[PDB]
Amino acid sequence: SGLFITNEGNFQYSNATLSYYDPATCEVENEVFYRANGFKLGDVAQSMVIRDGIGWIVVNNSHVIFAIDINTFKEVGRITGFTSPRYIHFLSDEKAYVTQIWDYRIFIINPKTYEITGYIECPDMDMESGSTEQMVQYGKYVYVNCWSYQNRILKIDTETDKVVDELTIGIQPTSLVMDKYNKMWTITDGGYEGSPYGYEAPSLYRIDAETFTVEKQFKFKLGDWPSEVQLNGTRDTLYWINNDIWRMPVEADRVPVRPFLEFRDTKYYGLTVNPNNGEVYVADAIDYQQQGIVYRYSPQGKLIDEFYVGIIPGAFCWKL
Ligand SMILES: [C-]#N
Ligand code: NA
Ligand code: NA
Ligand code: NA
Ligand code: NA
Ligand code: NA
Repeated sequence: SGLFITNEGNFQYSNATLSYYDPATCEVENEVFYRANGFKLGDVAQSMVIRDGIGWIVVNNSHVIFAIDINTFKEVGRITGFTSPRYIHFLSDEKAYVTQIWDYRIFIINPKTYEITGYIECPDMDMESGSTEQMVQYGKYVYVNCWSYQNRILKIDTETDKVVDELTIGIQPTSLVMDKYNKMWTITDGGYEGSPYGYEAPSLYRIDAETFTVEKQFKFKLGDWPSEVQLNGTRDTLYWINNDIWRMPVEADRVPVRPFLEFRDTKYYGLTVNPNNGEVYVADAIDYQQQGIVYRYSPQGKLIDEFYVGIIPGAFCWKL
């Protein structure tokens, strides 16, 4: 297999980069999109998905998704015109959703023709403070967290491409996963000091997908800035960032007393679990200025390897 690491770079500086790591050789190649194509991705490489041999790289502040050949890293296509794209979720070969910040609409695209083919309007949301983020599928429904200056999960009917329900929670749910019991997990960041929207103790929520109801809420400390719920491949061990890297069984009624990886006065910023072998990768932004590092741990928190990537490594994509 292989591991892609997206590096956000510094917002408004256009130093986003792509890295590729071979776990069998413990070798990283940096700046791989430039190496293959002789131009740069742009500003804030946010997320990446692979479908049918094609890697889709969301470049948040370059209004673009690139489609790359996952072996040569060559650009094979692109889609432009996104307000500020976040995440891409495929419904079929000919339909995906692309979420957005600073927009009240989710973009619908045809990945086969490289086209925007529609919009989903979100209720009670404007361009000024709009935000849609990560997506999980539940039968014909997609659930989407509304992050920046928002406090909702939305439920979208993917047949009609319409928002059919919403749930209000604590401010700024950051991420979204679905465990093996069809329970969604989200973790809020709690906003920031000086925010026009608010600042509070963040929470981790377990939400039933069937009924769209909160089953558990674990409240953290004011000043915490949690993020990045992730699951293992079996979808029964939840991971997240809150200073440390934390994990717990998705069946837990209590939060852990010991983290998977202790805070070290750095900036743990991205997180993935190998879906096949359980190995945990942690992307550390360090101070958000210098070259970041990824840490590869065994399922027991033994460091297998670590390697320098680009600036502000934020997201991972497995090539299996
Ligand atoms: C600001 N994340
Ligand atoms: Na950048
Ligand atoms: Na933007
Ligand atoms: Na709004
Ligand atoms: Na967003
Ligand atoms: Na906070």
